[PDB]
Amino acid sequence: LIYTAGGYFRQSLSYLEAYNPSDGTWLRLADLQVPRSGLAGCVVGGLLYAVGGRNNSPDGNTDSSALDCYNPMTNQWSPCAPMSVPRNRIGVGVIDGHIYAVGGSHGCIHHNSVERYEPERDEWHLVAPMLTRRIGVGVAVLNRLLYAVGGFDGTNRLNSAECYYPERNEWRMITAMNTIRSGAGVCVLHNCIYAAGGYDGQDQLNSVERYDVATATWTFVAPMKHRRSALGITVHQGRIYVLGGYDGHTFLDSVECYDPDTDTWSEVTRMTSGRSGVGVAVT
Amino acid sequence: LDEETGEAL
Repeated sequence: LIYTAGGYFRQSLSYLEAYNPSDGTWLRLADLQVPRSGLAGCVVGGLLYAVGGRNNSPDGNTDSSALDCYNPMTNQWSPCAPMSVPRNRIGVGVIDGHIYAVGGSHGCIHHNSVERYEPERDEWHLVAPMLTRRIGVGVAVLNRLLYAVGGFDGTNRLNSAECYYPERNEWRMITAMNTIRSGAGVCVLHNCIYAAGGYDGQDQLNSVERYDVATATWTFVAPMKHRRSALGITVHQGRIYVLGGYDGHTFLDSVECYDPDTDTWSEVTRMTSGRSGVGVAVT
Repeated sequence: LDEETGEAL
């Protein structure tokens, strides 16, 4: 199932919900410990992790360095060791069962820093920083390489992307996307990095493009039906799902599904309520 | 509001 964690609607949320794309059902599960929006989710060894974000509430706006683990057969959250710094609007990738925490903000500070989490040893350790300061960065894993895509450095919204080589611990800039995208949804489908939606400093976007490593080229595909940034994204059974986000006026509960063989999007459900900035993953 | 995420500033 497609799990959605945290998010934001009037305040940061503790929601944990699961969508089943064959029966159209939604399942409510254990509330997050601390409310969170601007976080990212990943699944490592079946379990579900929530990384970074912040608690934007009527009484505070605390950037989070927390990492927390949800077990789908115990329905329980348990805290894991925190990161070195708070990471609001973070991006995460999983290479070889390790969690890479990328970018994000703490207050005014936009991080280029990156750190790796070891689930068998409950430790965080820094790795090499990015070339660029990125918040709202989209992360993907392709051929056990890590891609940081788009985002916001504090001044400019970014179409650039850079690649992290784990066995060399270095970052190389690559071909920039066609579109500037901060808070896009970024994932891997077929063997292309997909970049869906986002914000460019003027408008939310409904366009979608994908990166092919072999040719080092970005090419557009069918646009979503609804402009959105700060969306959740995941691929379930060779199809792309995008969840919620903000269209500049509304918090979307729209869930669109992209079929790569017809290059078609279509709305497959509504979340229980519109929200932005969730973390998403599948298990 | 943040133009990108919608959150209150």
